[PDB]
Amino acid sequence: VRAAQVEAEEEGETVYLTLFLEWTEPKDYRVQPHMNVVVPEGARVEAGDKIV
Amino acid sequence: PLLTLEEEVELARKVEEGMEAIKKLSEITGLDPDLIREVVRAKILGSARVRHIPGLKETLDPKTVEEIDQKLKSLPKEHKRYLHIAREGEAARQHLIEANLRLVVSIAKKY
DNA sequence: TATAATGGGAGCTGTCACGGATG
Repeated sequence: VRAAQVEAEEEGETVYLTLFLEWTEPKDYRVQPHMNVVVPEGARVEAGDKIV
Repeated sequence: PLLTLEEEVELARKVEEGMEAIKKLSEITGLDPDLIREVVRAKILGSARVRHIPGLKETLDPKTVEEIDQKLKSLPKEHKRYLHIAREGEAARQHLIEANLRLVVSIAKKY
């Protein structure tokens, strides 16, 4: 995970950090011999796009 | 070499989708589907084999196959994708036959 | 027309001369 921007507020002897984070999470998919991958290596897919 | 199940399914799928693409190309061009299949087959096999086909109304010579390949090349992207699919389908049909040529021997030895 | 099937199988037993191939 990486922090794009950082907003801070001072209150008392503490700082409250509002972080605009950006990160990626994996979800594995199993492919069977009757299935074929219709997507190249490292391509971008949206919601609804077909992968296999 | 013999095919693994995956290679077999992939070749068969490419062949079927290539036939579908030839049908779609006949829909688009208005030409005869057999002429289109023959042109794709000629281009995949090369100029080593170019002969007249009985059912075809036109004598299939390299000049006419070049004319028809140019009529196919002058297509939009979402249309020429069908020509690409057809070419790869014929290329897959070739290897699908060549892979299972052993089965024919194993069957014909008994006749 | 649809389970899967993926490389064969005999062979069976001269005697000489000649011209060409190879080694």
